[PDB]
Amino acid sequence: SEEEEGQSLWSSILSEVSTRARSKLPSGKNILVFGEDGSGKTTLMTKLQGAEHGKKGRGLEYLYLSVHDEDRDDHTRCNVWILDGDLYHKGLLKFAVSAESLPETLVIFVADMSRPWTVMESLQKWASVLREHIDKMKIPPEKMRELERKFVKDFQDYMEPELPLGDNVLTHNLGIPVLVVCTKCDAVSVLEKEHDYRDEHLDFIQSHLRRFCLQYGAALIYTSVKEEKNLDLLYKYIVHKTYGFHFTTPALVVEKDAVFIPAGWDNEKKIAILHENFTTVKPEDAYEDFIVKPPVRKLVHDKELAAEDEQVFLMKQQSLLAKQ
Amino acid sequence: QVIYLNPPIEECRYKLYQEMFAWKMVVLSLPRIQSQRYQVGVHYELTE
Repeated sequence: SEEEEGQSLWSSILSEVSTRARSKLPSGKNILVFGEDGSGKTTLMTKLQGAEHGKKGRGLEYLYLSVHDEDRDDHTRCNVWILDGDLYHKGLLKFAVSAESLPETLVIFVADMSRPWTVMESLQKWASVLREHIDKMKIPPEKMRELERKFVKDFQDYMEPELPLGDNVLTHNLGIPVLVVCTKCDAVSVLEKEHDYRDEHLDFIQSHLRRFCLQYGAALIYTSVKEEKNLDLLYKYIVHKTYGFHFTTPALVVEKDAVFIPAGWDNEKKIAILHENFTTVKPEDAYEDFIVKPPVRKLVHDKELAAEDEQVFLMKQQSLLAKQ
Repeated sequence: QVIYLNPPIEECRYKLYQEMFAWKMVVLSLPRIQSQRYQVGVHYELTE
């Protein structure tokens, strides 16, 4: 008690004198990545760390996004995790997430063009899972609204790096650091050639992705594995969001390989500017209208080899002999 | 006068998670039975 107050005074003096080594990094930095299974996100995260490991352990991992705080020559990490289709492992966030981690929330997302329409659907599913996790917290909603106000201010503060809100400005209110990416765009030319991913269709896909991101209040970066597009830019954006670094390069929409529109650098009209580009299809063309579900590989169907059973053929031939 | 870790505690946690994952892979690594390997006709690849 008295010794508790004494060691507390010791700790208070320690916190006061901690200014010598203060501002080292965002304390409790831990990240996450949303999605369903088949993301192939192991390589994405490895390139994100710049490392390489094919250790695709199912469920998730405490992926150590080593945060080399080189601006102050400090260092940290970020306990990252990826999301799969393991609904049996839906309780991973129960192991993973926490109330402090709720303040320390850091989420990521990426892309894969194979089921890119379903990748939007899978993003919706992962978002639903995340919202379920958020609800499972059952935490002080006053703090929830406070962080919502802070995030709304940041979106208002999300100016062009040289006002009123939209109808659905983060309708899926993230209220947390959430990343997205239009990553893994290696077979884009193959998609246009074979899957009929038209240039108008691909632009509409990008625009609808932006629209859905804004509906969740999100931003994404185009990339591909061989491209390694915006990887340093992604790290800089991550540091700017969580670690509070200064994002340097201006966001662009010209770069097909590395389209990374900054959050708040565009608005509903900027998407509406792209929304007019839907020439051949209607401006509200469904992703399902443009989706592909090819039934490849000719799945078995080996005739179900069977005949009349023992008593079955017994009665069959018995009736046959009755006829005979 | 500024103490550190060998390695960082996050590094240790990652190593422990890797060890647990390796233990799990000790079971999971057993391939699914190649019953379709008897079947022929397509030079496809078996899934995970």
